[PDB]
Amino acid sequence: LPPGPFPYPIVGNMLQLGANPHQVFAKLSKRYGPLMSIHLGSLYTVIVSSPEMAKEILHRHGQVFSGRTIAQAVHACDHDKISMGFLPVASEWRDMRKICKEQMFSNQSMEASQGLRRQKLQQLLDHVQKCSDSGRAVDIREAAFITTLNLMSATLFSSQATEFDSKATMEFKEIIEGVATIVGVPNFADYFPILRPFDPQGVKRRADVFFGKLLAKIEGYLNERLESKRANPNAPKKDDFLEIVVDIIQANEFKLKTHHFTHLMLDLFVGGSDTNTTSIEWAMSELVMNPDKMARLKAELKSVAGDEKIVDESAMPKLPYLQAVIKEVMRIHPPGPLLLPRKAESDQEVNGYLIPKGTQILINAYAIGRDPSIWTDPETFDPERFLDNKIDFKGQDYELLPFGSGRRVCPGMPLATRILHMATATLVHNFDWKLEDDSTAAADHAGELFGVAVRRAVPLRIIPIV
Ligand code: HEM
Ligand SMILES: c1ccc(-c2cnc[nH]2)cc1
Ligand SMILES: [Mn+2]
Repeated sequence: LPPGPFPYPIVGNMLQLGANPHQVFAKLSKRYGPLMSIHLGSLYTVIVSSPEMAKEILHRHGQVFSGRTIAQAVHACDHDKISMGFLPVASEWRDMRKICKEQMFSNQSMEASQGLRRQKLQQLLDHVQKCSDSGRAVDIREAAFITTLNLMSATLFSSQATEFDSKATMEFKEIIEGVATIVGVPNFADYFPILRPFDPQGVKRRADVFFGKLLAKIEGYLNERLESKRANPNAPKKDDFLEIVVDIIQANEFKLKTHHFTHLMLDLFVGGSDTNTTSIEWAMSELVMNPDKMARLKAELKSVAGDEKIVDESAMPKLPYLQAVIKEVMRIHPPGPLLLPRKAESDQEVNGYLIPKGTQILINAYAIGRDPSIWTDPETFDPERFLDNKIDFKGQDYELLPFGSGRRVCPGMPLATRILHMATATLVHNFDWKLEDDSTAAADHAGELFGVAVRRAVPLRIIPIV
C-alpha cells in the first residue's frame, strides 16, 4: 500500500484532520509523497498530490478510477442509483453525459441563453447600485449566492422574475444552504459500516427532506412546461435546459426514465450553486487585497466595454486578463479542494504501490495548486502568470485541476466559466471598492472554512463607490 501516517485503531487518521482536512493532507503529502494512504475510520483512502500521479490516476488508468465513492447523504430519494454524478461509468451515465456535452452545454445552447442571464446581471447591477448610493457595504457572499441562483435559474428554467431576491430564489437558497449544512459535517456512517443501517445522525433523513423539496420544485417546473407546450403549440421555443429536457423525453431516443432528468437537473442546479458562489467571493476578495491587479483588470475592462455596463459573454476572447484572473482564482481557491471522490473499480498498481478495489481516491487539487515545486510564489495572487500561457483548467494541464480531468470531468464547466467571468466583470467594471473594515483584513482573507465548498470564514464585506 502507498505510504502514509500511522493509523490508530478504530479511528485511523481521522483525529488529525482538523477543520481544514485539505490543508493537513497537503502538509502531510510533503512527508509521505504524492500517493498517500489515509484511513478515514474503516474507509481506506489514497490521496493524490502531484500532476504526475493525477495523470496516472485520471488518465492512464482513467477507467479503473472512473467510479465514485458514495456518501450516505447521497442515498436520499435514491439519488445514488439515479444520478449522473454517482452512477458507475456505463450506458445510463454515457447517455446523460452525451446529453450534457452535445445539447445542454453546447455552444449553440450557451449562446442561446446568453440574454436570459443578462437580465439577472442587470438585477445584480441595480442591487449594488442601491447599496452604493446609501453607502452601505455589500455582503459579497450573499450577493454572489443570489446572483448565481438567478443565473442558474434563468439558464435551466427561464425564470424571468423581476426582483433580485425573488421568492422562488430564496426558497432555493434555503434548500441549498440546507443541503450544505448536512453534507458539510462528518457522517460517521460514512466511516464505520456498522453504523450505516442506523443513520445515527439522521443525515440521510434530514437530506431526504431537502432533496424532496428540490425535486418537487423541479418536477413542478417540468410539468408546467409540458402543459404550456401542449396548450400553446405555436408559442416560440424557450431557450433553456428545461425545453431541452422535454424534447429529448418526447422523442424517446434514450433509455432513461423521467426521474433521470429531474435528478439530472437537480445535480446541475446544485453543482453550479456553491461552486460559483464561493469562487466569485474569492475573486472579489483577491482583487480588493491586490489593488495592482484590480487596476489592471479595470483598465482592460474600460478599454474593451467602455461605457457598456454589461459585457457580452461573446466578448470573452477580447478579455485575456479577466480569464487569467479567474484561472488564478481557480489555482489558489479550487471550490472543492479535494474535488469529488473517485473510486478504484478493481485492484490496480500505480508507481509500485497496490491500490485495492474499492479504495476512495481523492485528488488534492488544492495541494497541487499551491505546490512551490510547480508554481512560483504559490501563495501570491498573480494573474500575469497565465498571460500567453497555454495552461488551462479544462483537464489537460495536471498542474491546474479545479474541474477534475478524465472520465468524470465537470460537464457544467461551459456555464460555470460564463457565470464566473460575467459576475466578476459586472462588479469590477461598474464600481470601485473598499473594505468595510481593514483591521483584521489579512486574517479574514486567509481564514478558510471547509464544507461542500471551501470558503472565506469571514464573509467579504465591501463598499461600492463610483
Ligand atoms: C464554478 C466552478 C465549478 C467547479 C470548480 C466544479 C468542479 C467540479 C469537479 C472538480 C468535479 C469532479 C471532476 C471529476 O470527478 O473528475 C465536478 C463534477 C460535476 N460538476 Fe462541477 N464545478 C463547477 C461548476 C459546475 C456547474 C455550473 C455545473 C452545472 C451546471 C456543475 C455540474 C457538475 C456535475 C453534474 C458533475 C458530475 C460529473 C460526473 O460525475 O460525471 N459544476 N465539478
Ligand atoms: C449532493 C452532494 C453533491 C452534489 C453534486 C456536486 N456536484 C455535482 N453534484 C449533489 C448532491
Ligand atoms: Mn440506499
